[PDB]
Amino acid sequence: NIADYNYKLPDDFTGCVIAWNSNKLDSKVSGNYNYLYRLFRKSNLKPFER
Amino acid sequence: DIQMTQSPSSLSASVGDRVTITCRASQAIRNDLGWYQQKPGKAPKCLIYAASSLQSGVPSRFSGSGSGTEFTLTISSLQPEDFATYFCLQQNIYPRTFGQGTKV
Amino acid sequence: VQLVQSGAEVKKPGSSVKVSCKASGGTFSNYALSWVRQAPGQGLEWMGGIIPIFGTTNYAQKFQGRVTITADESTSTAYMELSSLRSEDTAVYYCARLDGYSFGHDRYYQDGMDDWGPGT
Repeated sequence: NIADYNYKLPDDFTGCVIAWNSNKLDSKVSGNYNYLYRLFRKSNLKPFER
Repeated sequence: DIQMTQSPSSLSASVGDRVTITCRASQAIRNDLGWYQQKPGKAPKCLIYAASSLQSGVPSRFSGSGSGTEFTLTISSLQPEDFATYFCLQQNIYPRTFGQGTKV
Repeated sequence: VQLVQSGAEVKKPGSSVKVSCKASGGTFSNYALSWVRQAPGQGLEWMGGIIPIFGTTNYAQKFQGRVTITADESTSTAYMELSSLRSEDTAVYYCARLDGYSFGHDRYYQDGMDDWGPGT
């Protein structure tokens, strides 16, 4: 759902992905409602656009 | 309306085999994936959150594999408490299906 | 959140059948409440899910014009009244809070179907 509705990754691309944990940077006692995304699209995604 | 048909539910296997419970599809949907189970006399229970996710509180016995017009429930090794009825969930208008399961 | 369904109704035809479901705890608006019918000789089938605040009350085929569904704005209790009793209305009714879009917080797309009718 992230590789078809928000941003896909080409098979032949340079570089890679670095990831970590954001429990001490994103979690709040009032809830995490500020962040938004997309999860509905009729078709697939062309490379590198928003 | 329309009917989302299925293969017959006369599926049975011994302990240690692979079950191939089949739910067909005439269309394709993504965010409506999910299965329900029902033993006779008790409340229904959700089987899977989606196709790629499992319920919080289920083992890896039930595996739901499906991305297009076919959907399968697969068992690595069967359990004596598997005797229930399984129903796949498709389409926004939600046509429910038929399910029956008994090892014999 | 926990759902408690209503008791048994009158089996004699000529009147209406009413099913009630109470969601004790977690009374949140815009959560759909779906009703399902289970038979000994037939699989379960969907009829409708009620949304309290948006007002959309989309039904399914072959029972339109015979059902009236109401619910409180802050969820709580929900009632379904069905008229025209016939000889093929022997079944059991279950209710589940159907996981739809939430406009107030956009929080959960599908929390997990854990609440259901206990069975009467």
